[PDB]
Amino acid sequence: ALQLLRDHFSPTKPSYQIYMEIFETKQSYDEVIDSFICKQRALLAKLPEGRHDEETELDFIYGLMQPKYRESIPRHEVKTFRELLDRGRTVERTR
Amino acid sequence: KGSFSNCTVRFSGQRDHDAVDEFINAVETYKEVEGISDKDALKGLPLLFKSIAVVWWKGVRRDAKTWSDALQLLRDHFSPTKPSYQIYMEIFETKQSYDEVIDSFICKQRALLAKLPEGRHDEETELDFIYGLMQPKYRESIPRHEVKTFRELLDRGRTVERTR
Amino acid sequence: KGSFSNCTVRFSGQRDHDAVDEFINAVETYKEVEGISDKDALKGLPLLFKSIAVVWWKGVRRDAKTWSDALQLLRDHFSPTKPSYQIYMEIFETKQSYDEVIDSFICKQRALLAKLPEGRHDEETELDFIYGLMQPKYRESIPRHEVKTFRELLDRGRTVERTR
Amino acid sequence: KGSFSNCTVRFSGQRDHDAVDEFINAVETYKEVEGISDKDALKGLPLLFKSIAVVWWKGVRRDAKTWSD
Repeated sequence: ALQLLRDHFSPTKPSYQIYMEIFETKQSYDEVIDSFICKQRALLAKLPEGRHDEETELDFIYGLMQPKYRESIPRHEVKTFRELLDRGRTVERTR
Repeated sequence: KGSFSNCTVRFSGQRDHDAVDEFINAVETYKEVEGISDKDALKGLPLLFKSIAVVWWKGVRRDAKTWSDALQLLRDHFSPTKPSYQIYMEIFETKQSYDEVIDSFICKQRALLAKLPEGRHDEETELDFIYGLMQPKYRESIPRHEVKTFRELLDRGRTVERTR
Repeated sequence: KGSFSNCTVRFSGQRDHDAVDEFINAVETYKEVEGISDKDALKGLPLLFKSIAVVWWKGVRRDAKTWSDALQLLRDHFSPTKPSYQIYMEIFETKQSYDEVIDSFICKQRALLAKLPEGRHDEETELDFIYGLMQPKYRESIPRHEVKTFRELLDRGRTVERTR
Repeated sequence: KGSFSNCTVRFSGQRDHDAVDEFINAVETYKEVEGISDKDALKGLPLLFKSIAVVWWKGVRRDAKTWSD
């Protein structure tokens, strides 16, 4: 009954809709990085598991961000997904 | 039995320090009052999150294995846990204005000062900052070194408030 | 080798803490270096005053009997030993303006923090009281909880100053 | 023959390389000419400061232990 409730309403939409959706919205200005990375991970977790390593997700998040963050955070500094938020919140607090 | 059925206090992630601090305080007092054990509280946690935050709990659930680390994560992801230096540069930030009741000012100052670490400031030290920031409607007739206890400031301020 | 013959440092009566403390420390240091006895040092004290203060010494000559009493009396009649709340209001009034060196700000603020009663503050809250008034030219790079002592703040301030 | 009694050259805090290097070289030269020991030279060092720098020496007194330091 739980699977029957899941099957009709949230139908596990295919891959190309998700891949076209993760690029249909950039990061608007004066928006905090926490809700952005939360919505991006929640939309990216619909993919088949085991199809993406840890390295491939980070490049997409970096490309998506506003130029408030890209000029002070360059690529190859961060590897794990937590250090991006760790180096973002300091620049946010400094403003 | 029964643990964390429902209550009025629910959390929604509104990015402000006051709401998250009141939520953490209310949950922390409810945990000691009702007698909910430590290991059983982690299972009944997503009954409170009915907001954008229930999407957030699906992402970072595996980082927490104890109640204390989960509470610290809920604090860390939403509230920047302001240090002492911003508090000290924010206390003298504003002064006292005209036509303001002294009790609201003293309540605001003590509520903004009680977030400091306990045991570093005794009773003599705190009085100096409040006396320095007093509106000169109060400082002309109430000088320093006449008051010792913290009640004496309010008890001598109410008479000057009544005298008008 | 003599006993207060002639020297450059004299005292006038300028009514400030810095000049009085400098004159007293220089005289106290000279007495220790040259090696003069306590009874011989008090006879040569009007050889240093040159101003209003010598008229002050023509009147209060019969109150001094030892060297320590005369030094404490000179500290008492001129240095007014300001209370605590004026100091705590004086620290938070003037922020660090742009284009000013770190070392002048740090030495002036340390000389202002020395006026409090001794033993009331540690080193950590001392640095926490000073970390809230610096320019954003220095606060963008070095964060809190990384600088533990009062020397490493200058050690990392001189690096950012050279970099520009 | 004495130990830093009084002299014309003093230091203020002018924040420049030339004045600081001149003052340090003149003091270092005077110590070598007059023949003063290293332990006796550090006790007489506040007899030369006359400015903001004496307030700087009232705070950082406990960091110095030798003459070279």
